[PDB]
Parts: sequence; C-alpha cells; structure tokens
Amino acid sequence: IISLWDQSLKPCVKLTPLCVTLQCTNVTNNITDDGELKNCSFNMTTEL
Amino acid sequence: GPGQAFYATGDIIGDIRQAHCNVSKATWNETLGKVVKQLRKHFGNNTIIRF
Amino acid sequence: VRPLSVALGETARISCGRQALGSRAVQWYQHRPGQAPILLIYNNQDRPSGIPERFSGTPDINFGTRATLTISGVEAGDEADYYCHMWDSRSGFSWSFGGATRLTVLGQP
Amino acid sequence: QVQLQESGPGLVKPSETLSVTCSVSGDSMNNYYWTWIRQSPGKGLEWIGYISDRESATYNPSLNSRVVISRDTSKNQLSLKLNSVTPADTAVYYCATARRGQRIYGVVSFGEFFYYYSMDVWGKGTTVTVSSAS
Ligand SMILES: *[C@@H]1O[C@H](CO)[C@@H](O[C@@H]2O[C@H](CO)[C@@H](O[C@@H]3O[C@H](CO[C@@H]4O[C@H](CO)[C@@H](O)[C@H](O)[C@@H]4O)[C@@H](O)[C@H](O[C@@H]4O[C@H](CO)[C@@H](O)[C@H](O)[C@@H]4O[C@H]4O[C@H](CO)[C@@H](O)[C@H](O)[C@@H]4O)[C@@H]3O)[C@H](O)[C@H]2NC(C)=O)[C@H](O)[C@H]1NC(C)=O
Ligand SMILES: *[C@@H]1O[C@H](CO)[C@@H](O[C@@H]2O[C@H](CO)[C@@H](O[C@@H]3O[C@H](CO)[C@@H](O)[C@H](O)[C@@H]3O)[C@H](O)[C@H]2NC(C)=O)[C@H](O)[C@H]1NC(C)=O
Ligand SMILES: *[C@@H]1O[C@H](CO)[C@@H](O[C@@H]2O[C@H](CO)[C@@H](O)[C@H](O)[C@H]2NC(C)=O)[C@H](O)[C@H]1NC(C)=O
Ligand SMILES: *[C@@H]1O[C@H](CO)[C@@H](O)[C@H](O)[C@H]1NC(C)=O
Ligand SMILES: *[C@@H]1O[C@H](CO)[C@@H](O)[C@H](O)[C@H]1NC(C)=O
Ligand SMILES: *[C@@H]1O[C@H](CO)[C@@H](O)[C@H](O)[C@H]1NC(C)=O
Repeated sequence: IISLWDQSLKPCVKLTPLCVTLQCTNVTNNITDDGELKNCSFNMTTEL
Repeated sequence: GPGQAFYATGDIIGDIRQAHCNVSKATWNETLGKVVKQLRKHFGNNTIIRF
Repeated sequence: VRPLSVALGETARISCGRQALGSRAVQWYQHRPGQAPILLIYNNQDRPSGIPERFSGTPDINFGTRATLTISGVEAGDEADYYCHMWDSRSGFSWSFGGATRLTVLGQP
Repeated sequence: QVQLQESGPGLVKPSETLSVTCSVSGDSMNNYYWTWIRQSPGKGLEWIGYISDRESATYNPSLNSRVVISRDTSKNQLSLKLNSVTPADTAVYYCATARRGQRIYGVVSFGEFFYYYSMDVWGKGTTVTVSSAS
C-alpha cells in the first residue's frame, strides 16, 4: 500500500513554489468561531 | 506551472459550519456493552471496564 | 433611499441591496411617513398577526433568491419607506437597517 | 394592550444630554426585550441599541459608545441617555419591543445558530431638536 501510494503521487503536481509568506486573515465570521479557516493571500509564480 | 495548477479552496458559498460524524446512541451504547460482556472474560469474573 | 414606482391594482416585488451571504433570516419593516413602522414579514416565511395577505415572504432554499417582498395588489397606503432588516451567518450582527427602498405609487385617482 | 408612549424635552443645546423615556402599558416588563429607534431627516431608520430582561445594555457600535440606555421596573419605563450630542441628532425617536428569535442553520451542540432580533410592537415616537437655539 505504501509503495502503491507513492507511485500515484509521483506523476501528480508538485507544490514546492506554493508556500510563500501567506498573509492569512480570519474568514468573514462573527465571534465564537473555534480559526479553522484561514483566508490566505500570497504571491504566486504564474505561467510566465 | 506552465500547465501545473494548484487547486485551492475558493470562497465557501453558503453557511459556515464544521464537519461532524453522527452515530446512533442506541446502537453505540449497545455495541460497546456487547464488547464489555466479551472483554470481561479476559479480566476477572467481574471488573469495572472504563472507556 | 431607493425610489420605485408601481401602478394601481398591480403586483410589486421589493428587494434590498444586501445579498444573502449564507443562510438568511430577514425582517421586513414598512415605515409610513409620520406613522410608526410595522414589521410585515420575518423569518423569511412568517407574517405577524394583523397584516394583510398582500405581502408574501421569500422562503429559504439554501441559496439563490434574495429577500423579495411580493406585494400582491398594491394599495394607496403602501407609499412608504420599506426596510430590509437582513440577518445572516456571515455578516454577524446586523447593527444597521440598511438602505430603505422608498416605494411610491403613481397613477392614483 | 402594549402601549409604548414616549416623553422627552423636545429642545436641547449642543454638548448636552437627551434623556427620553418610554412608558409601556397593558402588559408586563419581563415579557420581551426593549430598544429605541432613531431616524434623521434625510437618513433612514438607524438602530441605537437594545436591552433585554437582564438589564445589560448593548449599544450600536456605529455611535462610538456615546449612549447610555437603561430601564426602571419601578416606573415601568425605558430610559436613554446620550453624552456628547451633535447637532445631527435632531431626529425622531421611536420605541419598540424586541422578540429575539433563534434561527438555526447548523447543529445546536456546536453553537451553530444565531439570535435575530425582531421589532414586532412599536411606538408612536417623539421628535427632539438639538442646536444652539434656546
Ligand atoms: C446528527 O444529529 C444532529 C442532532 O440531531 C443533527 O443536527 C441537526 O442538523 C440539522 C441539519 O443541519 C439542523 O437543521 C436546521 O434546523 C433548524 C431548526 O429546525 C429544527 O431544529 C431542531 C434543533 O433545534 C432539530 O432537531 C430539528 O430537526 C429541526 O432541524 C432549521 O430551521 C433549519 O432549516 C434550514 O436551515 C438551512 C440553513 O442553511 C436553510 O438553508 C434551509 O432553507 C432551512 O431554513 C429554514 O429557515 C428558513 C427561514 O430562514 C425557512 O424558509 C425554511 O423553510 C427553513 O425553516 C435546519 O433544518 C438541526 O438544527 C441540527 N440540530 C439538532 C440538535 O437536531 C445532525 O444533522 C445529524 N447528522 C448529520 C450527519 O448532520
Ligand atoms: C478571502 O479574501 C478574498 C480576497 O479579498 C476574497 O475574495 C474576493 O472577494 C471580493 C468580494 O468580497 C471579490 O470582489 C468582487 O469580485 C467580482 C468578480 O466578478 C467583481 O465583479 C466585484 O466588483 C468585486 O470586485 C473578489 O473578486 C474576490 N477575489 C479576489 C481575488 O480578490 C474572499 O471572498 C475571502 N473569503 C471569503 C470566504 O469571503
Ligand atoms: C506580493 O509582492 C508585493 C511586492 O511589493 C507585496 O507588496 C508589499 O506588501 C507589503 C506588505 O503588505 C506592503 O507593506 C508594501 O507596501 C507592498 N508593496 C507594494 C509596492 O505594494 C505584496 O504584499 C505581496 N503579496 C503577498 C500577499 O504575498
Ligand atoms: C483570528 O486568528 C487568531 C489567530 O489564529 C485566532 O486566535 C482567532 O480565534 C481568529 N478569529 C477571531 C474571531 O479573532
Ligand atoms: C445515516 O443516514 C441514514 C439515512 O438517513 C439513516 O438511515 C441512518 O440511520 C443514519 N445513521 C446514523 C448514524 O444516524
Ligand atoms: C447500553 O445498552 C445495553 C443494551 O441495551 C444495556 O444493557 C446497557 O445497560 C446500556 N447502558 C447504559 C449506560 O444505558
């Protein structure tokens, strides 16, 4: 199962450029939330 | 990418709730009790089983 | 203030600018000039006592339609400031009554 | 019958206090919640704050906490105090009840509901003018 799991992820997408400094703010909610939803905006390298 | 797309979570449409899992209390009580009756076999004739 | 005009003996729809971000529970208020306002429709489905059946509420279908107050058979006394007291699970506490669509009736004898 | 009658000064100078009462009759005081309503000429009906049976005054944040509201079961009337009053406060002052309905969208055990306040019974309303006039 472990070896069969990796062979299903290798052809998938890699997210190494994903985690940049994320300006995460709490989602549009009221008091008595718990968090658990971070609205993160970040710079991402496009196609070019 | 070129041609590599990070599927991200967009705006959540609708009401904001949290996930849960329901389990019939009538069955779960009865199920655990059936286990204690079997679990009491391996520890004394009668002992207090705590979950 | 949002102006709107309708003819006599016709049916009208009253909407507000706010959108139902999530599950909504709107209250409808009809403020006659000088006279005290009166709640017409609340809970999206219920009409308090002492109110004509000319107004029907907009039920909740988890999405889609906003607070659309359906005025069936508009009368002369319906010329007033209509308020859309909207409440939802996203905006939190609605400490404001929002912009009132002042509906006026034209073509009357 | 629930009769909400308001009485106030009517005229007031700037930087003063507007203390207007609201008498309720034909019913009890501990049945529902109470509030005031204001509306400036040209603006819409704005909410100033509401009080429940536990006397805890909750104010509208759109006025920078420049209002103090309270009620007295002795006179069975609803009081309302405003400090640092601006000339723009010349408006009509309504008085209405508040039926706090509980609208549920998720589960109750996780606190996935919310209380919406509904003004069912209103009052006639009294107008006050604030300016440098005497
Ligand atoms: C495991 O067990 C728990 C406990 O039983 C389940 O919890 C329940 O989940 C349901 C579904 O999420 C909740 O439903 C909502 O309930 C309110 C209140 O109505 C009653 O509430 C009691 C609890 O107080 C409940 O026992 C009753 O069965 C019943 O539900 C409803 O008003 C609400 O209606 C709808 O709300 C959605 C919100 O998005 C809305 O889109 C939809 O249109 C409905 O709107 C109503 O209101 C509008 C006006 O605004 C009106 O026009 C409509 O006609 C509707 O009246 C919804 O049904 C329930 O509260 C919750 N509580 C409990 C303790 O039961 C749990 O679901 C279950 N398992 C899983 C896996 O979920
Ligand atoms: C988390 O934050 C993001 C960024 O603020 C929120 O997304 C953005 O939400 C606004 C509305 O609040 C969108 O603006 C509108 O977009 C439409 C697009 O057609 C436009 O016609 C309107 O004039 C207006 O500009 C905005 O597009 C949207 N996205 C971006 C990239 O800014 C997001 O909604 C927040 N999370 C939640 C769940 O609210
Ligand atoms: C994307 O990159 C730009 C580069 O300028 C970031 O912009 C700066 O962000 C900081 C923090 O918010 C501000 O103090 C600066 O004034 C911004 N500069 C300019 C010219 O706008 C931007 O924040 C980045 N976005 C994210 C969220 O990664
Ligand atoms: C905002 O983010 C902080 C830090 O993650 C969290 O403690 C808080 O509960 C979030 N929400 C609110 C309503 O402040
Ligand atoms: C799950 O949902 C099905 C369909 O409503 C129901 O028959 C079953 O009893 C539910 N199970 C639990 C754990 O509530
Ligand atoms: C749980 O269910 C079983 C079977 O009905 C019963 O024997 C037992 O006493 C129940 N336990 C409790 C704590 O109710």
